[PDB]
Amino acid sequence: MPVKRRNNGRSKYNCGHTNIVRCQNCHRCVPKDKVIKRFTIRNIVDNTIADDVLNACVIQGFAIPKLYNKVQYCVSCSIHNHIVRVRSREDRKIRTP
Amino acid sequence: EADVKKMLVATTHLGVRNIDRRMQFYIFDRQKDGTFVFNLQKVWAKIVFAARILVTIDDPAEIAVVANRPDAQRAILKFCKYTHATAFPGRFIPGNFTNRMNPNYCEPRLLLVNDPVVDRQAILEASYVNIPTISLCNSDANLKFIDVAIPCNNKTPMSIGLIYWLLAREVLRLKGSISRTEEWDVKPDLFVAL
Amino acid sequence: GKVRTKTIKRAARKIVENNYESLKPKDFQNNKAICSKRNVAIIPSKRLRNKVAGYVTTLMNRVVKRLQEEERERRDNYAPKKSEFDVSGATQQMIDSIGFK
Amino acid sequence: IGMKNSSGVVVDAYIPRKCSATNRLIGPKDHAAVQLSVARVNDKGKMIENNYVTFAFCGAIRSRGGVDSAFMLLAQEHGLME
Amino acid sequence: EWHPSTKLGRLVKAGKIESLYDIFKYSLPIKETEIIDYFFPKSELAEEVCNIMSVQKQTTAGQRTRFRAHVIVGNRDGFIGYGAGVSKEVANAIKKAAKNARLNIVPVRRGFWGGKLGDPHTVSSKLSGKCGSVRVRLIPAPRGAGIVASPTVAKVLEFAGVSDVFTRQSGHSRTLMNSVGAVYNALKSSYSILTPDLWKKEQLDHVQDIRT
RNA sequence: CGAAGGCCGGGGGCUAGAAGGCGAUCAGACACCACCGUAUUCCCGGCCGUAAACGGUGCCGCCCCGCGGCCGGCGCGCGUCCCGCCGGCCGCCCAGGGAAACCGGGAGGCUCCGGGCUCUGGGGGGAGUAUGGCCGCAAGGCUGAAACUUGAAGGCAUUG
RNA sequence: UCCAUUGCGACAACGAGCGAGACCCCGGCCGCGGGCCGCGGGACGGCCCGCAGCGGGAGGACGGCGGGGCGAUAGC
Ligand SMILES: [K+]
Ligand SMILES: [K+]
Ligand SMILES: [K+]
Ligand SMILES: [K+]
Ligand SMILES: [K+]
Ligand SMILES: [K+]
Ligand SMILES: [K+]
Ligand SMILES: [K+]
Ligand SMILES: [K+]
Ligand SMILES: [K+]
Ligand SMILES: [K+]
Ligand SMILES: [K+]
Ligand SMILES: [K+]
Ligand SMILES: [K+]
Ligand SMILES: [K+]
Ligand SMILES: [K+]
Ligand SMILES: [K+]
Ligand SMILES: [K+]
Ligand SMILES: [K+]
Ligand SMILES: [K+]
Ligand SMILES: [K+]
Ligand SMILES: [K+]
Ligand SMILES: [K+]
Ligand SMILES: [K+]
Ligand SMILES: [K+]
Ligand SMILES: [K+]
Ligand SMILES: [K+]
Ligand SMILES: [K+]
Ligand SMILES: [K+]
Ligand SMILES: [K+]
Ligand SMILES: [K+]
Ligand SMILES: [K+]
Ligand SMILES: [K+]
Ligand SMILES: [K+]
Ligand SMILES: [K+]
Ligand SMILES: [K+]
Ligand SMILES: [K+]
Ligand SMILES: [K+]
Ligand SMILES: [K+]
Ligand SMILES: [K+]
Ligand SMILES: [K+]
Ligand SMILES: [K+]
Ligand SMILES: [K+]
Ligand SMILES: [K+]
Ligand SMILES: [K+]
Ligand SMILES: [K+]
Ligand SMILES: [K+]
Ligand SMILES: [K+]
Ligand SMILES: [K+]
Ligand SMILES: [K+]
Ligand SMILES: [K+]
Ligand SMILES: [K+]
Ligand SMILES: [K+]
Ligand SMILES: [K+]
Ligand SMILES: [K+]
Ligand SMILES: [K+]
Ligand SMILES: [K+]
Ligand SMILES: [Mg+2]
Ligand SMILES: [Mg+2]
Ligand SMILES: [Mg+2]
Ligand SMILES: [Mg+2]
Ligand SMILES: [Mg+2]
Ligand SMILES: [Mg+2]
Ligand SMILES: [Mg+2]
Ligand SMILES: [Mg+2]
Ligand SMILES: [Mg+2]
Ligand SMILES: [Mg+2]
Ligand SMILES: [Mg+2]
Ligand SMILES: [Mg+2]
Ligand SMILES: [Mg+2]
Repeated sequence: MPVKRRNNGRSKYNCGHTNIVRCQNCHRCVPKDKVIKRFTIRNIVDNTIADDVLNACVIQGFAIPKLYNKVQYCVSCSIHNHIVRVRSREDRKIRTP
Repeated sequence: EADVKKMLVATTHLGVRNIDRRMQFYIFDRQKDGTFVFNLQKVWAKIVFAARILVTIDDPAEIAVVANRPDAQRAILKFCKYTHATAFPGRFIPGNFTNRMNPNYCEPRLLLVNDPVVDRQAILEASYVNIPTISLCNSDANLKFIDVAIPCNNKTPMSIGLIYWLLAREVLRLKGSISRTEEWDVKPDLFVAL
Repeated sequence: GKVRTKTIKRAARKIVENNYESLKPKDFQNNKAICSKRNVAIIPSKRLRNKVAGYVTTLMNRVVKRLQEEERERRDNYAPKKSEFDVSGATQQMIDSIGFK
Repeated sequence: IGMKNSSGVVVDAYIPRKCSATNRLIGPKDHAAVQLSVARVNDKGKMIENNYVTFAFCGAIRSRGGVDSAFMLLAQEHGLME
Repeated sequence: EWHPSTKLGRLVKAGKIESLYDIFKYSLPIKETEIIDYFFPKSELAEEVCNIMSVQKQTTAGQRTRFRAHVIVGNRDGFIGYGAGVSKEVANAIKKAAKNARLNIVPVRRGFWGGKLGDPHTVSSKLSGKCGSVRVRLIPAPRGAGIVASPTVAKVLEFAGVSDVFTRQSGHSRTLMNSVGAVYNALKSSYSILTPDLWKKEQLDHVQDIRT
């Protein structure tokens, strides 16, 4: 077991301790700077009915509301559900989204 | 003064918003939007110095001219056409200076490159077989394994063509081939890429 | 599902480059053309010859859409009658700090 | 000169070249070393045959890019530039 | 006979180059072993096989075995060389090692401990070398002292022309290839150390340069 | 002074939840999964003194190729910007170093070895054990052997 | 991308070789010769549309020919 990453697998810079979050899939405790974080904006009605709601609406000029959700998962759940992948040694250095 | 006017039309005097410490001596001012400007007098003195380095070699076919950039390709086949240097136009194949079994292998005495980040393989390979090098260098250039820089704009076609045209003219002047203090029969347009 | 091996292709390229004038883009004439020993071609079998000719015929109708090296050279040497070089805030400061201006 | 015998004879096989910039000895198998020469016109803008100046640079000065300024400074001391 | 593949080897074939020290003075690589063999005709070089090692690559069906051979050459009078070679058969590995040993010849500088009477008889001054974990110290010694070194180091010091030397070795010197590499590197640095004997400035005259 | 768990005496008590109970699964399941739940989790006054208490990297001082990001203070310039300076937190990296991974604001300036100070180690087990001492309400903590046994244990890296 | 380390194209690698394929045997359709056997022609991703090659049509005896033979380096 040598060192695998320069950040030790987290984003902790000039502090001793950080907050705890609960994984939204399995509910384990994870430090906040380690948890995998994604933000999503979606429509409350699925796009496959997004025009039939609209055509059956009495209010003139209505606009379909949206949902704003920040999903946070642990390492195990992120790998299992394919939010992140295991990468090659060269590829691990890439930070591009 | 006429060549100064040509340098102004080609804009051979504008950098790329970043400056290296070793090119700091060639800078004159900074444009507000961040672009740097070269002192053209220093550019001409480097051109003359490079010319006075090129003519020490008796046979010019042992000078290598390497330029991978498309916008310079035409310009390097004409520099040879009037000086008789040896051009390596496209992708430089590893081994050309170190591997004797290659078909285009050679053993030159001067390497002349166009850009130091493009054409990096030629510069790195020349350091294994004792070749000095001269490079056209912009404001962000890294001068590792380079002996003579030439401050200039090395992206726009007019700049590149006019630069090789000036170099070939001063070499043909120094050797005595073409007359001194008289405009060369060759128009610089023959160097610029259409 | 019929991929030509390098052996077909490498012979087909020398055949098309050497015999550009003889090869129409239609196949029977090229089948004859991959037969002569004067356009010297030692094809040791007729199936092999047919495959090579099938790739040669295809190479023919790709150059339409040497005659394209004479003109490329004869257009790299043309100097027009113009010269292509016939506002500043910081370079002005540099021409004053050099010469006449 | 080199190392001497007790009587006064140099018992050295060969003398390495010295760097024109950093005075360091070149040494064999230092294949990044370069020697190169400059024209020294002196004659109405035209060169004179077989009358040059010649400097040498070890690989250490090249590996960091110090030569573009040091060569210029060396030239400004020999009346080849300004 | 042999036809040169390089301009230097083409130049040596005629009467252009007089000795090895001109090729070392302007430090150029040597790519043909008959360039070396032209300057040392027929057995002024001693060639001795230091080591043969069996190396194994693991494979789906079983182990693949090859051999690695380490060879040193010298002339007892100021030249040493060290090469290595890998092959399926031992004979070819040794052949490759001997060729590589001939292309790696370097000159060695000698001097005087104390009295400067005759020929230089020991290292010119303290030398140090590193290879792998091995480190070596060659210390100048008086006359009659001999070559005080391990039997691996003593052969390299014998081929090099060094009569009197003290030696210290640190690291895992049982690894024979790194031992010989460290001693070789120490001998190779001998002509790159500034001593007051060499301070005097000189003019370079391009007429003598072999023009790379 | 010192996370969490733990202890003594008071208070409080939503949630979650060692222990315990119960439904499944399974050859078995005293576990993983479901459900219910005591101490605990929170406040006050004390005790205990340990964590992968980690950057697995002691403290003070000097020199050190460069390219960037962010935070605090200040100064010059044009017409918010822009260039610097000091202090902090980060990324990449030439040389140099190293068994290498890697470090590079040091893990550099070191077999070419010496700026100052404090602590710790000397093959693997036995063993952090026995014994004695000090501290603690307890749980512990700190200090800490020998007989005897053994030819390797271990690091980083390559191919399958 | 292909049945395929079959190929395009890119590259601190450049250039070769083996295995693959090509090759051999058989059988479909047509000619010259002999008296059915024995010598050749024939098919090639060749034509036409749609996007190295994947699709859809057509003619033709046969449509991407079909069934076999051979069979790398290293080994148990
Ligand atoms: K480990
Ligand atoms: K570790
Ligand atoms: K972590
Ligand atoms: K922080
Ligand atoms: K924080
Ligand atoms: K994240
Ligand atoms: K996890
Ligand atoms: K190099
Ligand atoms: K405490
Ligand atoms: K605690
Ligand atoms: K408690
Ligand atoms: K409660
Ligand atoms: K409570
Ligand atoms: K508990
Ligand atoms: K339970
Ligand atoms: K259990
Ligand atoms: K279990
Ligand atoms: K419950
Ligand atoms: K408790
Ligand atoms: K409680
Ligand atoms: K808690
Ligand atoms: K509580
Ligand atoms: K506590
Ligand atoms: K520990
Ligand atoms: K840690
Ligand atoms: K300390
Ligand atoms: K800030
Ligand atoms: K700031
Ligand atoms: K701050
Ligand atoms: K600030
Ligand atoms: K600030
Ligand atoms: K600041
Ligand atoms: K600072
Ligand atoms: K600072
Ligand atoms: K700073
Ligand atoms: K810092
Ligand atoms: K201490
Ligand atoms: K300690
Ligand atoms: K300790
Ligand atoms: K300890
Ligand atoms: K006891
Ligand atoms: K007690
Ligand atoms: K008690
Ligand atoms: K108690
Ligand atoms: K007790
Ligand atoms: K007790
Ligand atoms: K105790
Ligand atoms: K181990
Ligand atoms: K260990
Ligand atoms: K271990
Ligand atoms: K360990
Ligand atoms: K290693
Ligand atoms: K190892
Ligand atoms: K490749
Ligand atoms: K017959
Ligand atoms: K017959
Ligand atoms: K055909
Ligand atoms: Mg306390
Ligand atoms: Mg509850
Ligand atoms: Mg409950
Ligand atoms: Mg502890
Ligand atoms: Mg700790
Ligand atoms: Mg610790
Ligand atoms: Mg920051
Ligand atoms: Mg930070
Ligand atoms: Mg940092
Ligand atoms: Mg100690
Ligand atoms: Mg006790
Ligand atoms: Mg006790
Ligand atoms: Mg290893």
